[PDB]
Amino acid sequence: SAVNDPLELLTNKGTHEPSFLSPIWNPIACGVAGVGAAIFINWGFRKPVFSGIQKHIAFGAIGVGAGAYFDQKRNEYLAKRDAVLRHYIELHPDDFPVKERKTYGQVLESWVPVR
Amino acid sequence: NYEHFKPTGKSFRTGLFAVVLPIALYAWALKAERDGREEKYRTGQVAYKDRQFKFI
Amino acid sequence: SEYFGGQHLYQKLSMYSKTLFLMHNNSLKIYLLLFVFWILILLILLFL
Amino acid sequence: HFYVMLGVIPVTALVLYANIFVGPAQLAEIPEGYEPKHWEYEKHPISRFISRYILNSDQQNY
Amino acid sequence: MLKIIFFLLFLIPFCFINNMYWMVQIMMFFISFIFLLMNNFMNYWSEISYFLGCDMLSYGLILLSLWICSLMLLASEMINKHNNYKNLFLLNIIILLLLLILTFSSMSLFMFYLFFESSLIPTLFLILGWGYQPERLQAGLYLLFYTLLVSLPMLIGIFYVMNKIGSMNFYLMNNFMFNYDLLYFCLLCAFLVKMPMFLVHLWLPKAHVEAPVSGSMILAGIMLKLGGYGMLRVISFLQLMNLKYSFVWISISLVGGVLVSLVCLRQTDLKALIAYSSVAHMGIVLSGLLTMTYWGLCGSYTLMIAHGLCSSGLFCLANVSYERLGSRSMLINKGLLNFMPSMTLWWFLLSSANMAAPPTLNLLGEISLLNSIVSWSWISMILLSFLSFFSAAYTLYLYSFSQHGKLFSGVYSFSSGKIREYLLMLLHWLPLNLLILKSESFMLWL
Amino acid sequence: CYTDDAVCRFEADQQFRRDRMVDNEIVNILRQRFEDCTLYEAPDHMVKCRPLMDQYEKATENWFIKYGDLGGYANAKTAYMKQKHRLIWERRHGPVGSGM
Amino acid sequence: SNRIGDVALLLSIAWMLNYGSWNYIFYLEIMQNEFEMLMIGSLVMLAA
Amino acid sequence: VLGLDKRALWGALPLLGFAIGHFLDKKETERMTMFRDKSALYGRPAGSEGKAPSW
Amino acid sequence: LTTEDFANPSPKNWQSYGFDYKDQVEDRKATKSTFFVTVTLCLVWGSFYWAYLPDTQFRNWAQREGFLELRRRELAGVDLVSPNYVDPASITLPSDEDLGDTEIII
Amino acid sequence: MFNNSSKILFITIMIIGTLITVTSNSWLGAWMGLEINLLSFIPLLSDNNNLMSTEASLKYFLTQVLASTVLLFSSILLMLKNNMNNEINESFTSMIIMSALLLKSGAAPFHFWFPNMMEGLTWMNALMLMTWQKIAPLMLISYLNIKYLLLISVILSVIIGAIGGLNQTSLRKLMAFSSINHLGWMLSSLMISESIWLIYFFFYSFLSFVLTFMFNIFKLFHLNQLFSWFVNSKILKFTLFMNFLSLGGLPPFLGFLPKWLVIQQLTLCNQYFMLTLMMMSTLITLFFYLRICYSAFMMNYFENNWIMKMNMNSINYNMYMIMTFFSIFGLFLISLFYFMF
Ligand SMILES: CCCCCCCCCCCCCC
Ligand SMILES: CCCCCCCCCCCCCC
Ligand SMILES: CCCCCCCCCCCC
Ligand SMILES: CCCCCCCC
Repeated sequence: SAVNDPLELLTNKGTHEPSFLSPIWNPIACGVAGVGAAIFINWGFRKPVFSGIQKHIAFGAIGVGAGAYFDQKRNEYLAKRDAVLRHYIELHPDDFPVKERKTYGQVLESWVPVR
Repeated sequence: NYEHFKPTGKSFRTGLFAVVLPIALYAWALKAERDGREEKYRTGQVAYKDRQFKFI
Repeated sequence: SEYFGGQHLYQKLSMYSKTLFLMHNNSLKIYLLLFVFWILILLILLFL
Repeated sequence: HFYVMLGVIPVTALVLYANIFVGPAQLAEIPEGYEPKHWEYEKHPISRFISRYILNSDQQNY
Repeated sequence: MLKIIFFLLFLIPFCFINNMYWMVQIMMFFISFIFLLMNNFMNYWSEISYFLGCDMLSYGLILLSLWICSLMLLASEMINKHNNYKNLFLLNIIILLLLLILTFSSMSLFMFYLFFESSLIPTLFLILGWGYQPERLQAGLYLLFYTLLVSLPMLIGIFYVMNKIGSMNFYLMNNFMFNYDLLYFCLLCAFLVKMPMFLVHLWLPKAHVEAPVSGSMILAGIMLKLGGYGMLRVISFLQLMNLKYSFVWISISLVGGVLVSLVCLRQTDLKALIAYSSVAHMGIVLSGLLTMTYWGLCGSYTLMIAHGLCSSGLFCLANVSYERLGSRSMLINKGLLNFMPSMTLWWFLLSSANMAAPPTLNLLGEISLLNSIVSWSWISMILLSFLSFFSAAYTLYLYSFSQHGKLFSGVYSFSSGKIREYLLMLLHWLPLNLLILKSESFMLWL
Repeated sequence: CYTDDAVCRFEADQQFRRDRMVDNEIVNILRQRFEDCTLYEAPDHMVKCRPLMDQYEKATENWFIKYGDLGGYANAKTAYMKQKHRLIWERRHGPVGSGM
Repeated sequence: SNRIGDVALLLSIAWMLNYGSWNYIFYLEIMQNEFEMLMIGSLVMLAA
Repeated sequence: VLGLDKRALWGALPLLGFAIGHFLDKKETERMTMFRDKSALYGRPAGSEGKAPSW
Repeated sequence: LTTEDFANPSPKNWQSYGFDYKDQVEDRKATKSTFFVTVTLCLVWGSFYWAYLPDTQFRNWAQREGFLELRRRELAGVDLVSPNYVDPASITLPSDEDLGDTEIII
Repeated sequence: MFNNSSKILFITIMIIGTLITVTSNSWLGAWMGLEINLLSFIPLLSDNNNLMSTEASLKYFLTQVLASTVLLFSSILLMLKNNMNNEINESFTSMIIMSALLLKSGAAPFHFWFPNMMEGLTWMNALMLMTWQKIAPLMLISYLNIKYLLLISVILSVIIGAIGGLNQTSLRKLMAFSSINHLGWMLSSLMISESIWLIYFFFYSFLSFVLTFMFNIFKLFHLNQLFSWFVNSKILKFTLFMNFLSLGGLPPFLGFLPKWLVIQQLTLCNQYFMLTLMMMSTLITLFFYLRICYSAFMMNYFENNWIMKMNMNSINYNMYMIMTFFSIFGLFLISLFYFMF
């Protein structure tokens, strides 16, 4: 690519594979947060930590469901954000033009020497 | 000990000629020597083969 | 260094908090009069 | 002294077994049709074992 | 560094199981063993997994922090016998070890800042909870506020660099360079206070004398190295402003370390003299950092690692004699050779390590940090010779007056040395004399 | 390499570091050649080791011309800017050390 | 009185790196007329 | 002579965390498979892709 | 106490090591395991692992390449250390009118 | 709320009046919503068995009635000159509208009623005063594009709310001065991003809503009542007192996140000097937070001997410990959030 086109910069070609934790990190972290919250409730009421597992199971299920739902809402929010940015770039092509890529063989920066 | 310390000209003179004044003359000497050596180095008065501290 | 640092900063902030506590020791009419003065200042400049 | 010797004696046995029974490697030219692997650039068999099995290659980190 | 972090994250629930203090120490030394077997790192960033990776600099700093925290559990046995909240203390040590590993494994500078400010909280908890004097409240407040007052505008600097560059990654930030004075002052003053310059040291002896040994060792061995590692990351893209403004910091950090060395000759507290000893040698480190020579950076990193080891080892000795004599001073602790003769060997082997000890890594760090200061200017020769002469004048007075002479003749009967204390002193000294055989892992981070 | 490209600045910086290392043991091997000349010609090292000292001094001069004054953080960009500024100075003001 | 010699040796080591190796015996007769090597010798003389 | 008594069976959980971190490191090595052989320093030219990958 | 007690000391009276002051069984496990995981593992087996570590930082390879580059450069007329980073024909050399007043640093 | 269903009715008309205020497309509808909110909040905060609660209600009444009449006056002047609901160019009547809104919000130098009245309250009405009653004047400040008056209010609020909270040892006036200091961070975010203000307000109300529950349940109206407060385990009191380090902005707690998003959005919008002025302000706020934190961080206290068991509500202490977990380990939810993109 000899030019840095913003349309080519913003368009998701599909070469970025998502990570292993990318679909699963938010539900397991929210489930761990719910289990720890129920543990913290049982600790403050001077119960055993794993006494009431109904609260543990309910808090974990609430955490996993909320994590999956808000991860989906996050994904559509980011998709709409990049769609807004792409549509604003195609709406005003004069303010975001195609710039020629300029190598270091045409650039004279000032090097900083220590002595 | 700090609660018995008051701003007095003897204490100000001790703090001036004990700490601040050697720092001032030492910084001035470092700046003057490095400015003279930097002017000599950037003007072009020394060569690459007759230069001190080549790290080699 | 403790005179330009933490202990004298604590003494200065304690003195400023003692002074600002005396600002809150009056009745409400003083502060409402201050607000009325500030509104009167902004209304005089509307003429100007 | 007990735990230093309890460390050193299996270390001495492993070093003697590597230096005597499996031996070091010999330097040779690279063949034209052969691309050497990332553990074949090192002389000692313990270094070859460590680079092949335990440590990652320089190419992977690069 | 996901395996180490998840190892400590599942080492967290051992605090809630009773009678498992030494088991946590055993598994943390196993973490140090595995991290010894993870060495394959070079210059750039290796073992990259979920914004975590290290170079040789960060490898040595994580290895030093892991060694100090495991020794810290070994050092703190008074928590175990008195049952003085050992579960909370173990959880504080493991969480602070996670925060120090995470601020050293950071590929971007903002994780370094975030976990660097997160690491101030368990240290403050150690100060406020496990000291012995009424001036604990004066100690942790000085530490917290002297760190925070200069570390809060550096966040504005970080977001100024991010907007200008767009990323916080340490290699992408190496390409750019900036000619702003206030950006330089924000990105430098937090590290200039966090590792003590002479004008801003104040918080260090207050935090060190009050702190428990498990709390003084994490201030001496590490967490001054955060303020050196921060400059090792930051000075790469601020070279021109550093050449504009180095001479004031070099002059201050070379006059201090002579004045600081003359301070220790006129002090009687054992823990305060090592507290000012941390200022003088990292005055050499701070002087060698702001000269951007290759030997300066390499010898600076070497003296950071080795000075952390010997200062934590010297603060180990100041609590062995404190718990036997009730209170530490020069006057009470005069001449402990006739009381503990076998402790005196480690006393000299670690007090000599504070100065130039011949086969240790302290000398190799010091012999190459003097090279950069001498090559920087010849004016600095006068105030370096006085600095090292007064350095070994004070640090030989420590061993000299504490380990020689007539006894106090007013002390009561105390316990002798134990297997734990000699093993604790051994693992501070023999790493100083054994890592010199592979000093290139502690010299070359570039 | 382009200005915004970072995948190729890594390769150029790594080969610059490796060439710096290669030239470092070039100078180190030449210094050991001079020292072995000094030990082997024990009473006559003022005659035999003068050309070896000449090659060592030329190698140190060329090493400082390529790598000198860059500092601890020497990228491939910094040495190229140094070489461009040095060639500009020898184009305009003559060789370094003559004056101007 | 020995630490003055130790720091004089440190400053001699700090000056000796202009030509690379601190093994002086291969450079003393070569550089007996060099100012940096006389300053190395002066620091070594002070240490001794 | 080791000193691990019957309370050392609790230590299987940090080794499980070691296995979890090693599996996540392997998954991140699998995630970074772009430029596996396309680098200019270790990459062979075209027509020789039939061999096994290096890592 | 008598001289028969001191001449035949009791097993039940034990001088405590530094780890646990409650049980004798807990000291004789903690000393052994702490000496195993520090002295044997970290300082002997770890030092053996470091002694046979590969060239993670390229130093032996750099020495070999130094001998090889001194072998080739002494054969030809190319000098032993190149003074220039690249060839000067690839240097663009912008003119003095293009530079104008620009800081040139040597 | 407590002891009556008519207080639930007053809360309902409170929510109705505030949501009438903030949704109004005219200043007159916003003004009548403020009248409804004032009508709702006079009877809560009034109790005839308390001699100072009626004086606090009188102080609130006089301050809000003076501020609502100035707000209607300058609204009528804005309609008189620039006949639409807003103004094209900023003038002095917009400054009078902003000043009358700042008297309702409690920002400096019109802050003086706020901690002088909070001594007369309970803790739940304090929480309703410094969270929900700051919805309606702060959301109406967003319609005015004035930089100097808002900047003066921000600087004065962060200077005074930090300095002023050092002297009081009573927790209600100290927390009121803390709410003045957190008001300046809200007003500093009000002229860069309304969403970032909403996030700082939501997390500030979350930390206020969890710190009220520790004081409402155990009735902690003084600083030494914290030192005499009995817990059955000192590690529990150590964990419960970490919310003050959260409200001080210390990472890795939850309250570092809204301050951090304000600092990030301020630096993107090229404000640096008042951000640095707010760095020195929040150190003093963290300093008078630490005097509360003296009561749990030393792990052992010379405590009163007669009290032996601590007592709490069921549902209130159950809801308290859900949010105390999220006020400590709330930075693990940084991946879940999607507002900040
Ligand atoms: C205590 C364990 C909580 C997590 C259980 C496993 C949850 C897995 C993620 C949620 C489902 C994702 C489907 C795509
Ligand atoms: C065929 C040659 C086999 C050689 C095996 C050498 C094994 C060395 C293992 C070194 C690491 C040990 C870690 C505990
Ligand atoms: C006291 C008994 C300890 C061992 C059994 C309980 C813990 C099992 C942990 C299993 C982890 C995989
Ligand atoms: C198969 C891997 C499971 C990992 C679970 C924990 C992730 C943080």
